[PDB]
Amino acid sequence: VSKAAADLMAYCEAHAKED
Amino acid sequence: VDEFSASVLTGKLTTVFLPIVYTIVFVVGLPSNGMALWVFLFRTKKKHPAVIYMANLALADLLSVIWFPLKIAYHIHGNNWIYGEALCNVLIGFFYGNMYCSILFMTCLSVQRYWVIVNPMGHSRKKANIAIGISLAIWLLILLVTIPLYVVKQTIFIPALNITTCHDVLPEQLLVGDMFNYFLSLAIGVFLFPAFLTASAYVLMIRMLRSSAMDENSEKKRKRAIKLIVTVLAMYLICFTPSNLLLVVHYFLIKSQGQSHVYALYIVALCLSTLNSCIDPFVYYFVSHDFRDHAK
Amino acid sequence: GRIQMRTRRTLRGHLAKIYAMHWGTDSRLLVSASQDGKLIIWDSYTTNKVHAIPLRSSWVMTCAYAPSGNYVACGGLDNICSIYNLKTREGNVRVSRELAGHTGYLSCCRFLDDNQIVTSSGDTTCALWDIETGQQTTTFTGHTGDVMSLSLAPDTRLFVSGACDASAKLWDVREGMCRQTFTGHESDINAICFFPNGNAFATGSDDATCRLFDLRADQELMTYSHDNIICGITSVSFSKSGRLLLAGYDDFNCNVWDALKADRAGVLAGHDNRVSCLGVTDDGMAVATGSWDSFLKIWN
Amino acid sequence: DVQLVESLSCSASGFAFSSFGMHWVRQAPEKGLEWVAYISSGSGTIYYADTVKGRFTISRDDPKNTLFLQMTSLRSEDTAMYYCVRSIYYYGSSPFDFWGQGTTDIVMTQATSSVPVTPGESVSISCRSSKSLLHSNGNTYLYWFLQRPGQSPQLLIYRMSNLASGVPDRFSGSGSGTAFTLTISRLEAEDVGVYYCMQHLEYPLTFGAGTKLE
Amino acid sequence: SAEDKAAVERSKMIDRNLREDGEKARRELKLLLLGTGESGKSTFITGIIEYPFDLQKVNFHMFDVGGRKWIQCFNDVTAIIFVVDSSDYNRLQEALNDFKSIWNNRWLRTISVILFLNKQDLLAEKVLAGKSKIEDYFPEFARYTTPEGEDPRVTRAKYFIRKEFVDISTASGDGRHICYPHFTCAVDTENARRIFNDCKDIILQMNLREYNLV
Ligand SMILES: CC[C@H](C)[C@H](NC(=O)[C@H](CC1CCCCC1)NC(=O)c1ccno1)C(=O)N1CCC2(C=Cc3ccccc32)CC1
Repeated sequence: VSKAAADLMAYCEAHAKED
Repeated sequence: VDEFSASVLTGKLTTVFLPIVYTIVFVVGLPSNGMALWVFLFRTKKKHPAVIYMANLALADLLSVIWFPLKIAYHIHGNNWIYGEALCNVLIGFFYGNMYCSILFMTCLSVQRYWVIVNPMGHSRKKANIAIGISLAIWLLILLVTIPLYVVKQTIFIPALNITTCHDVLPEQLLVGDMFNYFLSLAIGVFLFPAFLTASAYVLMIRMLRSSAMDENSEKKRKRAIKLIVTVLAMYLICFTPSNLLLVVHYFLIKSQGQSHVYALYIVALCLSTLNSCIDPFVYYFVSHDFRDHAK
Repeated sequence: GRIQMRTRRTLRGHLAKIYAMHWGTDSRLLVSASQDGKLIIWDSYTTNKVHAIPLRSSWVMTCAYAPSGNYVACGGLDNICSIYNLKTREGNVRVSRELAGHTGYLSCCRFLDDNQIVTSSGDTTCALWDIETGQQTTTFTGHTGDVMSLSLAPDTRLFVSGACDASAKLWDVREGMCRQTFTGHESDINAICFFPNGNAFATGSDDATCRLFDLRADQELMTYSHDNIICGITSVSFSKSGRLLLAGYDDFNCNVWDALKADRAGVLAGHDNRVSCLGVTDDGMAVATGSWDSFLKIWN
Repeated sequence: DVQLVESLSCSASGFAFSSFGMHWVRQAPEKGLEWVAYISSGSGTIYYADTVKGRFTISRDDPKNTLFLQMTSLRSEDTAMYYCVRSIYYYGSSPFDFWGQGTTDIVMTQATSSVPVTPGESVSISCRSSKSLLHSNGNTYLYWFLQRPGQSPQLLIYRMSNLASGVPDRFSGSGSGTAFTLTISRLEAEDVGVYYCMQHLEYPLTFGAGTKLE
Repeated sequence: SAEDKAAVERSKMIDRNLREDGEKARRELKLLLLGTGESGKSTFITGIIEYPFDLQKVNFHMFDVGGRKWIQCFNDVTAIIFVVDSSDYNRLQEALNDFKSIWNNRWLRTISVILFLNKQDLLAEKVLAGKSKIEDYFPEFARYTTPEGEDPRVTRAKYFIRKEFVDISTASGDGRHICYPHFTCAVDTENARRIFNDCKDIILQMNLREYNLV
């Protein structure tokens, strides 16, 4: 439950490279 | 030159009193009108018709005093002009050009307010164009009447005093046929007629705001405007009637009597007119609360 | 990092307060609504006006763009969600259907697709319609206050609504019951939008704060507020990334918020009045903003 | 549904005539097509062909939904079938959508005069131009029309790739810059006719020669 | 770009109509009606009730939202019209509370409120006959005295009721917006002129503020 924020951060970081 | 003029040209009147008057006008007029243009141009989000005339008036009053830092040095040095003939022509041209421009833009506000307050027909969308159209027709007219102040030699050297007078001393011919008509038309045409509208416009506004037809619920706020109309109209009249009245008398006696002694009275009476350049921002712009909010 | 955007276009032509604005699915066409009574289609790229649609009722509060681009919707105090056909053979724009049935004003309308639109109203209920017949296929009662906004999931399988009761409810589109309860706001919720993942949504309330709710926890994930901002949020939108959160305040300027750092990172102060609507393109290369000043602004 | 009747005058019904800019296109007994004139919505702008510039006049009056064309001095060159064509210009609109029944500079050419066709084929049509139709917008202002025997031309493709409304999926235009093609997959009986290509980058709107499918 | 110029011409055609519609609606003044039930809201003068009327060649558009947060939509109206039943003392405090919410509303701080204390006849007879005593609900009425045919007792009560609302008005208005109380009946035909004169003064206070005379 505490890792949801980290998961969303990783999602954004992976997506940001191809915004 | 006459012995009396020597005392005037070297006495404490022009050597001491005037430089103080023009120093305070510059120090409290340039930044005050400077902030006024800051709001009207930068922070004002819309070109409301009142903003058009008030912005131009702030410009006219601001431009009138920008050359006073040259006039302060003129008097402390004993009415000695060291900056050459070129700058004396623009300092006279800007001084009377903008001072008479302000008379016109404060006539635009007085008549602009009259139409709005007395006839609230409400077509303010299209009147923003008329304000700019009328505003340009005044700047062009001021330029067309300021030409004689640039094409005419002003600086005269007096050997008896070792001083150069930018405007105080001129030849008889100029002051008797050339300037007797340039300045008579300037005072009669650019002050006396605009003063008729401003005086007429504001007394009609007071008559309407004092009428019994107004709703008694706004009496407290309706009588605050009444005091501001008198403040605006009083500053207009007492600051420009003296100098312009002595100008007609000064040049009238020169043509008919050759009497040039009145110029001493005129220069002191002209101190009121320059005082108005710094009075206006505290009477037109900084009276309303909303404008002060934008300033902060 | 700081964000600065420079009002690349200014869309002028609305003569009253703008209230809603929706981007086309192509990220170039744009529909906006104002109290003027006109629903204007804008060419964002060239600032041209494609259509000007006269609304029957000028008290419009919401506008929508059909994902296919064939239709737009408008709703407000007239209690009706009107549907307009943009691809009429006759060349003009005409109403295709009027979705009467709401007992209060409509605050948000959003097409799921053609022949299916979900609307929210001040009568404390949302309704999922079909435009072919104009009958509420489902109703979503459960709010104790006026519903203010809607946000459809990327899969359009769920939608989230916020109400004046300071609560946000997720709804099962195909079953009709509320599936999640979110609360924490101290005043009316005024704008709702979906994080692009579809598993989260951001709420903008009149208590002068935005907040992020995750459907899996329903807890206070992040709180976007500051001591110097003491006015409510009128619209909320997300960037394509989801790292950037935009919100239109009543202090006359939108604020860009880092959705993860919870700290403000930009301001879009270009309006003289309350910012009412705010939305990011599907392409992510533009950010329109409408306000009561009566001008829309494309920010890039 | 939409109707344009002619007898010159053109009568419009079934569509918002005031919102459409109108064209005149004429056709000699067999010489292809030629854009006689053009008038925009509100009569704001008017264009003419070089062959009738100043000699012909185009006028339009919205309230009665009627379009006019008048000739100052007739010549033997003007004997032709005259067509009333509507066009509306906004972001995604399709100009040259509807043609009337008819009343009795970029150069474009067609390398084919006529070919035989049979149902079930995948015939393709070709056209050439003297300039690159691909504009900086990314649009390519090429148009396709099909004139079946005894029938007015009908729009098939606008801007070289967009399928017109009411036209089957069979037709599919393509091209790039100067070379263009029109694919007809699953050729059917009603596809027999003369195919015309058009440009809209600059006026006059020059037509192609015309490929007669048999 | 040829088609882009026809689109740019279209936008100006749209803009021309948009401007021509704005100038028609700019001269018509919007009014909002508020009030509790059993008041003469609908008599003293779509999903929400409308009422247009014109006095002295000035058009008014009056709104009554039967179906508050929609109040935000009526920001920048000319004047709010608030109607309250002065006869019903029991509900008067509830109406007094309602007027507090409207007057100190965040989005109505510049909108003047035209207050109608309706059905003054019912107030006159209610205290003239002495059937009910106002002091039950307003103990301070025992201390109030009138500062200004009209029976002295009803006038004393009449002005006390107004004073309660005007005290609410002047406590926070600060001159940005002004309340204009009135007394009227269901038979009073002059209720329309009261709004007309009051809107003239509401406009004047707007010109004074925006022309720096205040
Ligand atoms: C009709 C007289 C004429 C007006 C002139 N007087 C002025 O210049 C006064 C002076 C002003 C000073 C302050 C006290 C009040 C008087 N200034 C205006 O009047 C004035 C200034 C602007 N607008 O007006 C004047 O006395 N002579 C006589 C001497 C003179 C002739 C040849 C000559 C050679 C070298 C040096 C001076 C001269 C010039 C002309």
